[PDB]
Amino acid sequence: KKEKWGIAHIYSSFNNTIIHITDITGAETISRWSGGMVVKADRDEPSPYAAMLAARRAAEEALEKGIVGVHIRVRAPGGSKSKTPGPGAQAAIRALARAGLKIGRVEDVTPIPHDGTRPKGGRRGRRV
RNA sequence: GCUCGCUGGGGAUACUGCGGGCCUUGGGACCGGGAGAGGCCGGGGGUACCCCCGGGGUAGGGGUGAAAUCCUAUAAUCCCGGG
Repeated sequence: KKEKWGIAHIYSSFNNTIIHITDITGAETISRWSGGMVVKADRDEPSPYAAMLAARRAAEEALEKGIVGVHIRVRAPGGSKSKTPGPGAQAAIRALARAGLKIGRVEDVTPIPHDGTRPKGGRRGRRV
């Protein structure tokens, strides 16, 4: 068939967003970009704007490297942490769409525990 | 009348006590088909989390209302193959 398809792993949280493009197997990295080096203040890294910028940069790198199609994999921290993706997940996906990348299957691979470890914060939780 | 009562006799047998007899309603015993995170012992699993090694890859990661401490160039966050 001769089409180079990859996988875009999106790590979305309430503090930062990471976009990482890799080959079909996932063992070879193509482009890794996040909001930390795109924005300046720590409060704007998880912003959808920073998500769009980082996803766009990763898309340009992948296109120059010779990637046309990609399968999305959204991921929240999961485990004992939050189970909900951050604001910069759909923004990153649509930025990848805008940059000129074909999008195949879209899935959430957040690690869900089957009554695993104890979450942080104590029994009373955070009281701010 | 009071000394809250004691004592010698006679009568009663509904009730209570005592002795005997006859029952099953309360409660126990037993059989039948089922229900349940009731308890103990043994054997096989679920992802998740943490660590270690081998590859990919650069400069960030984390965290907050905002920051900082902290981890990171001895190759971090993140992805993959394994223990």
